[PDB]
Amino acid sequence: PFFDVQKRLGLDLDRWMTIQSAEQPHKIPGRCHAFEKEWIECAHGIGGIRAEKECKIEFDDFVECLLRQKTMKRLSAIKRQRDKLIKEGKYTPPPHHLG
Amino acid sequence: MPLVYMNIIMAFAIALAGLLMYRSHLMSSLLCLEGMMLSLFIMSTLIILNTHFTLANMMPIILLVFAACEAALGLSLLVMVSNTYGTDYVQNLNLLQC
Amino acid sequence: MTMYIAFILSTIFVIGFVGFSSKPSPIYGGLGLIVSGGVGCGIVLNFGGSFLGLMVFLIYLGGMLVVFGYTTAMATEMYPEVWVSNKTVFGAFVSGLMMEFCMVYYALKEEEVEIIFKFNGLGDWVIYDTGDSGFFSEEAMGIAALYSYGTWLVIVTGWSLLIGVVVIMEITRGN
Amino acid sequence: SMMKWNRERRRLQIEDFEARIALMPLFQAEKDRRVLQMLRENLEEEAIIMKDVPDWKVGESVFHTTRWVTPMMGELYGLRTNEEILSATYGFIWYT
Amino acid sequence: MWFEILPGIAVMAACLFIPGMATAHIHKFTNGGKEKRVAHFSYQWNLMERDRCISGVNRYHVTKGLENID
Amino acid sequence: MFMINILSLIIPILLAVAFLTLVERKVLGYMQLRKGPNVVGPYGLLQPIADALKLVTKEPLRPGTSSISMFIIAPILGLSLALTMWVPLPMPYPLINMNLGVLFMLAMSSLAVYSILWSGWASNSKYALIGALRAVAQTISYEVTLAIILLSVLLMNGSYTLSTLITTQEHIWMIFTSWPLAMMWFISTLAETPFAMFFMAEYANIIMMNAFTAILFLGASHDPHTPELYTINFVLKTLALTITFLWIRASYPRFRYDQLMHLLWKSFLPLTLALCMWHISLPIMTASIPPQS
Amino acid sequence: PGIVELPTLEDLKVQEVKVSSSVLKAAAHHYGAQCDKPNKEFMLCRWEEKDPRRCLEEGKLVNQCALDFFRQIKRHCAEPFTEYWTCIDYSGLQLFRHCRKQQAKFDECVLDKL
Amino acid sequence: WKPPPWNDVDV
Amino acid sequence: AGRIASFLKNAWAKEPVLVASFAIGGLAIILPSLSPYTNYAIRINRATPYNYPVPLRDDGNMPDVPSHPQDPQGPSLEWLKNL
Amino acid sequence: MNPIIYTTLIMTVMSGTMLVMISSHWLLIWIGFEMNLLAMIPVLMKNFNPRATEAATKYFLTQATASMMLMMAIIINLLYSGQWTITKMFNPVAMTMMTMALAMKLGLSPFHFWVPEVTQGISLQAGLLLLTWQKLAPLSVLCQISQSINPNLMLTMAMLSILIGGWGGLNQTQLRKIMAYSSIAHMGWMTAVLPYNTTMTILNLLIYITMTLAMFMLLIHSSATTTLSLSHTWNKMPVITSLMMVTLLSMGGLPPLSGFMPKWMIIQEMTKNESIIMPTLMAMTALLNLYFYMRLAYSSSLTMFPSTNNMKMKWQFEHTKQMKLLPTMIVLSTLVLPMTPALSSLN
Amino acid sequence: MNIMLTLLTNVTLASLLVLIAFWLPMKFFLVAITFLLFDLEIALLLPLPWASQTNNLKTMLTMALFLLILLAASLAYEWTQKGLEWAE
Ligand SMILES: CCCCCCCCCCCCCCCCCC(=O)OC[C@H](COP(=O)([O-])OCC[N+](C)(C)C)OC(=O)CCCCCCCCCCCCCCCCC
Ligand SMILES: CCCCCCCCCCCCCCCCCC(=O)OC[C@H](COP(=O)(O)OCCN)OC(=O)CCCCCCCCCCCCCCCCC
Repeated sequence: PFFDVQKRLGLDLDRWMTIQSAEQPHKIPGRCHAFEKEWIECAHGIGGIRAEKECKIEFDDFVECLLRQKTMKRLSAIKRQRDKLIKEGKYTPPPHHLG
Repeated sequence: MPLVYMNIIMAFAIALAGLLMYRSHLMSSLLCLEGMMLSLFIMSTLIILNTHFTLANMMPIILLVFAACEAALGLSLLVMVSNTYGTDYVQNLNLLQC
Repeated sequence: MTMYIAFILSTIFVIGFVGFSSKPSPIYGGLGLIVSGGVGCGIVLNFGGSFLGLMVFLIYLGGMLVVFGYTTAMATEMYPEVWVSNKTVFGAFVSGLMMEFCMVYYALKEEEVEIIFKFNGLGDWVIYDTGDSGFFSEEAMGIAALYSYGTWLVIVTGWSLLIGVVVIMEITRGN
Repeated sequence: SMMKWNRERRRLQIEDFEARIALMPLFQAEKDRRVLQMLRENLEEEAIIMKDVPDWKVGESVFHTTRWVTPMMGELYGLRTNEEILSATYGFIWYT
Repeated sequence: MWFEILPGIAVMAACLFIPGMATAHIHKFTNGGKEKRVAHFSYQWNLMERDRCISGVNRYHVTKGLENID
Repeated sequence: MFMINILSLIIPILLAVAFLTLVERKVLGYMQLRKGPNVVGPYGLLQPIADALKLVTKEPLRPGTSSISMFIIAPILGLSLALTMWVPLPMPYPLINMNLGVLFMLAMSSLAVYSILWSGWASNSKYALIGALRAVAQTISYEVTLAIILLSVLLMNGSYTLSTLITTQEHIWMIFTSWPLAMMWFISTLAETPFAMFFMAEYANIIMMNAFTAILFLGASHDPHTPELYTINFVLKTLALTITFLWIRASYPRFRYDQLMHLLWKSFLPLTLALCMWHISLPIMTASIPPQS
Repeated sequence: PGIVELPTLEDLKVQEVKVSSSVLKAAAHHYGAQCDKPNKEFMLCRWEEKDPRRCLEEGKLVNQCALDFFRQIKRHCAEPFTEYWTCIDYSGLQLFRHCRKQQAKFDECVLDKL
Repeated sequence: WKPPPWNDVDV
Repeated sequence: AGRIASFLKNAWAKEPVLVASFAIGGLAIILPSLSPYTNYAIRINRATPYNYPVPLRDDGNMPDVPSHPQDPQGPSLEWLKNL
Repeated sequence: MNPIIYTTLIMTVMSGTMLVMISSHWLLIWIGFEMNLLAMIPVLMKNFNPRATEAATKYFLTQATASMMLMMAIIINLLYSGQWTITKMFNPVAMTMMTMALAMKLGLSPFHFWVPEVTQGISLQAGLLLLTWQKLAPLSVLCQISQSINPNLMLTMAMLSILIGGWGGLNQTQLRKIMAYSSIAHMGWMTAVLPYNTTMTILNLLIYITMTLAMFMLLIHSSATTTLSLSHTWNKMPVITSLMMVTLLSMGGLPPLSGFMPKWMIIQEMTKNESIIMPTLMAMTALLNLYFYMRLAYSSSLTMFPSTNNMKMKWQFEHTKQMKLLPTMIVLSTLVLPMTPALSSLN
Repeated sequence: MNIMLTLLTNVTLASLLVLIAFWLPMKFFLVAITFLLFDLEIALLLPLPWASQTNNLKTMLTMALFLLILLAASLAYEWTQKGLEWAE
């Protein structure tokens, strides 16, 4: 905040919801709670300039969990070759894949 | 980022472009206005539910209940500009030339 | 395949927006918007947004858009215009279809286009998790916390609504 | 009358919840085996399908950290009958 | 006389009655005895999927009691 | 066979929509010393068939200044709505046990205003324009009393799951705890409710409103084994309400608009707020908050 | 970027309990009472280790004791078990409310037999 | 173009 | 005395509705912090276990927690039993 | 408007702005902007004349568009990082998206066509509110995200604003248009230094603020709406034109008249950042603002203008307004150049 | 699967019925805004049935009451300053 009045008087106005790893109702966890906890804990008391570069893998892994981007394309290329391989009869799915 | 996620994003872009150019009608301009918040309500809703942000589900309903304050004030301005000028036509809003 | 529920509702949402974004008759724009609002509920419902989705059907559909129908009926231009009245409306309609045709076909073929963002994306069914909500509906507990964890969001939301009342009557008063 | 009956329901609900609590751990072990079984099957298929690719060695850790990321629904089933995906993904949401 | 109303109300009462009876009876039928299990929360749903999986015939309503386990 | 269950509901409701009209005319008839339809078939049993097939043989004249597209989809929605809110009713076991059934009922029943709004606009007449304007404002005024009554009612229920209503009532009819709300609710239901369709649309709303009021305030005991007990009780309760619904149709001069708004916003809305305040603290007051699950 | 370690299929072989949900819920109350230590230590693994692969042997024990818990009730009053869970299974919510006498016909064995 | 008005006023 | 009694008589004569709604709201907003049941209401609310009671690592000197759900140690729900 | 209604209306406008400056959550920021818009419109619609209705409609459409355009930028930030705090945003598209949305609400870039017109239609008193108090909250947010700002976009916004601010003001006669075009030019001056130093932005804020009330409320006391109408002020109130001229001279930025203090420090701070073509251009075109500043100063006090016979009537009566805060605003906006090292107080 | 199937057949019978039907042979706007503002207030107080089962119920009672008090104030204001009275 520009004026951290909530910091002075010490009452929570908007910090209960500002991040997903807060005291959620009935302790229902966020999907990326484990990754956010590491990123926040890594980047504390360090400052924006230093933490943006230092705690980089924490942010990148948390971003991947949050966005589901890189491992999704891992799956995309999984199906890409599959359709490009079983179509000409190079391999057949096993019974458990068929159902 | 899934196909649908940016199906809303372009929908916002189309709604933004529709509001960013007026054809002849202020009501139609307003329609693109809360259309933009509809995608905005929609887009936020997928994010919060997908991420299991258990406490952010607050944000969508208050996004709607506050976009209404714009809308409610929105037409209420138009009813004023459409009772002096009579017509909601927006080309009659050029009386402030000088 | 009912797997088409992935994109079918989302692409209908786009054409719903192009319907009214192209500035048709204000009644017709309402029709285009409520249709998009109607299908927009489906995406939320298919994601688990029963309470949030039905609220759109309540205040956005049965509320907001109805009062738009009230204002538009009040305006009652001496000659209402139709979706065929201006070729620009059709021109935008064909245009809006073309961009979504380009995006969808590009999506279905190469899956790696680079418009604005990274785009990418298969059928949406992936992004869901494999956890369970136990006995508590995760959505319902989220909004029920409005009176528990959000006792400040409520004040500013409530105060503006009352101030929303005072402004509305102040500028429509007519002196 | 509603006061007495409502408390009776609350006593009923906690008893129902007590049954769920007393019976939850078996499914946690059962769901634990199921996802790990499904992952192992997926990797085993991966070790049969994908060799011609230049460098796509099996079981790469997408996440840098050596933790256990909860398996996202896609690669969990993924290579299954489209009915299985539809039932697993939407399922509960559509069962009504 | 005032009782001639009843033939009017009786048929529609049957017309209103049929939807209730049909829904209950088809529920007993398509679920084979036990009524259609209700899953208002993900816990009840994953319970049902466990029942369908454990049945071995892909029918949740098939139940295997003490005769199944060894 | 789930599809067969839909026809096992839509058609008999459609017939139920068809067949209480003879009940209406004969009740309204015998009320005013009259007889009602009794010459066409035994006691007018075939009177509904005497009008319906006549109506479908009548040519549907269309106004010259009428938008055909809206003029034909407004009844499409009107019938589609009128036969959709019958699906989540907890009648024995509902077709759809939506966990948010009450919300779904309200959102989709509040959508009926579009049909009348479009009908007035599409007709494009001075009568049709005001009549649509009057009807919609009367309607859009009255969900706020509808929503609050239902909201405040459901505090002592437990959730919006319509099936849970039966468990909540069980011991006593729920009117005994909210009878100030019942008259609050029942009156509001009266005012909220091509041309051949419009008979069907509002009319299913009339019975379903009373079916909705039946489960809400005057519940029954649903024996797990025998379901016929709830069927008879549900039908009998919703018949008594509907007879009352037509009992008042020919017993009062019709409301005038300025009073119609004055009645709600000055004598119904403020009292509805107080009852909602009474029924939000009372479960807390007596530690009788209900279980959602 | 790292081997995703996954136990082989051979270690993933348990004597899976082949019982429905209704029978599980009918005996759930007595299940938790007499078989807490298997479940209690297993889920402590699940919450302390926070890794499914790290908790497998305890996964063996919980099912094994479940079978050990499901054998005596077969040996003693299997028939009262049938009537109780065949009435529990009827309820769409598995309502314990409309099962009282059959519940009494269940626990009076384990009160004196077990 | 014309200068604005001085008082800004334009059953 | 004279003003208030006349005023309520002035109110309750022409209109009974607003005075009814003002009264009903009046009790509904005062009575909350009067009865000894709102403490009961929050206690049964806390009693209802949604998530699992995850166990603690036993290492000695915590007589509060039990070693068995049948043990007398820990919270007792008997207060709600008669409630 | 009933004074109690008007007072509470102003009160929530300040509260809406105040909420913006004290809210960490991004959503609360959009709420504060929403409340500010929600109550700004009725203040403009106080006179109830068609120009006011025109101005309010223009102001609402551009502000509401930027408000929800702002909301879209926050969601993208949520989409790419799952955060809600105002520290440094995590998506380059969202950076530009919100920079556009925030900037339009200040009226500096091509997103400024409302500013001259919206202040023109509405009354002078409400104009003071629009060009002073409604310009802190968007600036407050911009200072908070100055770390992640894109210099290439932001400085292009500054150049255009100063260029359009001077050029537009040269051709206007309605002194309300003069003030808005001057305000836009000042806005470009402050807005150029956020990537470099937020503290210098603040100092430019207070000096520009105090200067605007000094000019606006002096205009209120003179009760003038055109340059010609301002000309007659010399006959009735010769004193008012005397301070009004010195305020115009300071508004140009001629030392030792304070108002050169921000321009001086802004040039110095960018010069430390090896940016030296940029300070020169804005400084050179800052003289454009001086031309219509002198032009207004010329026909108010420097040269007397033909008065009117009825003006003799005005001499007999006296002003009733107590012109609160007018005197100390003039002095604080005309003599505080020697007290420049107070820059440390802002940090 | 089940939901839209019920919707699809519902409109289809609505479609077949109408198809054979036509082939075989300031005040009004004012309250409409007040209803809009009221209706959005309705949505704010809708999640109450779940909110009644929170652990911070003490702060719920004041907050949930606050809406109804404040919502009633909007009605009370709108009534007093002419307004809500049916305008002409
Ligand atoms: C501890 C107790 C807590 C709770 C206490 C609650 C307060 C005490 C009881 C209050 C009165 C009863 C509840 C509210 C009733 C309505 C209040 C009201 O505004 O009345 C005056 C209202 C308005 O009367 P009015 O307009 O003449 O006068 C109102 C007051 N002024 C003049 C200031 C506006 O009455 C009506 O609206 C008349 C009826 C209109 C509808 C026509 C059909 C009526 C059919 C009646 C028979 C069928 C009934 C079916 C009931 C349900 C069956 C399932
Ligand atoms: C930085 C560079 C300079 C920048 C500023 C330049 C200012 C001058 C030029 C301004 C530009 C426009 C040209 C001049 C226009 C003047 C118009 C005007 O109003 O002139 C007439 C006016 C009439 O004044 P009047 O109301 O008659 O009051 C006289 C005093 N009783 O005249 C007046 O109102 C003038 C009144 C003068 C009053 C000054 C009082 C000074 C008191 C000093 C006290 C000193 C005490 C010392 C103590 C020492 C020991 C401690």
